This record gives sequence, structure tokens and C-alpha cells, in this order.
Amino acid sequence: HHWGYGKHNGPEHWHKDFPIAKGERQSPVDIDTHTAKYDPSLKPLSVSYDQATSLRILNNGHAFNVEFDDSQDKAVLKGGPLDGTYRLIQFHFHWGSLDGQGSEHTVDKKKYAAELHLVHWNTKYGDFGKAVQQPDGLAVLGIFLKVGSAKPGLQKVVDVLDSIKTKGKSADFTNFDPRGLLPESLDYWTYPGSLTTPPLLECVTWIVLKEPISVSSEQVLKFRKLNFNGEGEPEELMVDNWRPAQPLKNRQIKASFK
Ligand SMILES: CNc1c(F)c(S(N)(=O)=O)c(F)c(F)c1S(=O)(=O)CCc1ccccc1
Ligand SMILES: [Zn+2]
Repeated sequence: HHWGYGKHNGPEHWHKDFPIAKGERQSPVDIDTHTAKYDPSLKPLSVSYDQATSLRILNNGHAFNVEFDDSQDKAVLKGGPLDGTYRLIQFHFHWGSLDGQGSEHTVDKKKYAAELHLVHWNTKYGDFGKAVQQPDGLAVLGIFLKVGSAKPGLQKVVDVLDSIKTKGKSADFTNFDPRGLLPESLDYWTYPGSLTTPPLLECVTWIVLKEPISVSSEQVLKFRKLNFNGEGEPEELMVDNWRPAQPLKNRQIKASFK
């Protein structure tokens, strides 16, 4: 009876195994755009993905993960609100059963169809597993997806999904360039928060871009053909793998713009 994205094992149950679920800096949150504070001290985000080296794509049972070789100083996130250098380790998405839901963060209560998480760890902690044990261990760049025109830089991911349909499947995934997933603007909101799945560790500086990317209905439809189950088990479509917004408690969301 492990955690997941259903009635008896979904987000409202996670606190029994992971009591930090009711902690002081949980994610996601609703972003109140009127209450977010413009912070003229915030720097432009520096996203340096030119040398990123993707390796593989994996269905981990609740998302698909595009993994990068993070053993050199390649794909890094810096600036913005961050004090160090954070290295890209992987990206994944959260999405809905319907276009009207799927994002984890919300913007004035608006839910997007999906949300992309580009996950980076602080190089001062040496590796990802040590970083998640620190309050400044991770920087996650969150990007909303809306349904409209296709995202061409997404299609290589979409097309490999039929090869990783079920939990535990992987496929080689080299030469994927994550710059194809970024909107034109790097304007953002930022706040201190957590992993949005168990173990829910309070280790994340969230950086959420204001500008969504467009993907086509056919692209998100292929996300929804994935399965939470393993091969040879009853089929459970991988949909609604998002945590709802959590209490903001004693936090301020800062805006890089306006
Ligand atoms: C990639 N690591 C990761 C993560 F990025 C996030 S999120 N949604 O970005 O805060 C999580 F919520 C999260 F829980 C993890 S995990 O590696 O500890 C547990 C395994 C896992 C892997 C992929 C997606 C979610 C959780
Ligand atoms: Zn995520």
C-alpha cells in the first residue's frame, strides 16, 4: 500500500507516511499574482543548457523522467534568486485527465493542463541525494503547459512514450535538447518550498515561469496513454499525477517582473 495518485493512496493520505506533508514550506502553492512582491534585487535567471547530455527516459510509476548526465559541469541553473550553481539532473511532468487540470502550481487559482519540472541540485552538496537533505539543496524550474499549438521540441519525448508505457520501462534518450521546452520569457515567481511527491522534503527553491508553453492536444493525449501499473497488471492510466495547492503559511512569493 504505497503512496500514489488515488483515493486511498493520494495526496490526502501522504501525511501518514510522510508527516512533513503538513510542514511549514510545502509545495505546490497557488500564486496570487496581485500579492506577489516585485523584487528589484532578483537577477535574471541564467539557464545554460547548451552542453546538456541526456541519457535516458524512464517510467518510474508516476511520471516519466528524462535523465541527464550530471557528472560534469554542463547544464546549469544560476542567478535568479539562487546563490550557487545548480546542475540539471532530470525533468518530468505532471498532468491531468482533462485539459482543465494537471498543473501543481496554480496562478490566481487557474489550473494549467500540465507542468514541467526541470530539477537541479546545488553543486555545493556534491550530489542529489545529499542535496535533498538541505534547505537550499534543489532548484526546480516549473513551466506551465497549455493546450494549443504543438511544441515541436517536445515531440521527440512524445514519440518515445509508447516504448515506456508501463512502470519500470526505460529507453535510451540521447541528444535531447531541453532548450526546446522553454518559453520566450524567463520572467518568474519564486518561493521556498518542497518536493511535491513523497518524501516531500523541504529542500526546494521554486522558480515558476510566468509564460506557459503551448503543446497540442495530441501531445498531451499521448502523456495520458502512459500507465501507472507495470507490464502484465491491470491498466491504470497515468493521469492526475499532481498534488493540489498547499497552505502558503509564513511565505512570500517574489516576482522578477513588473
Ligand atoms: C526528480 N526528483 C524529485 C522531484 F523532482 C520532485 S518535484 N515534483 O520536482 O518536486 C519530487 F517531488 C520528488 F519527490 C523527487 S524524488 O527524487 O525525491 C522522488 C522521485 C520522483 C521522481 C520524479 C518525479 C517526482 C518524484
Ligand atoms: Zn514534479
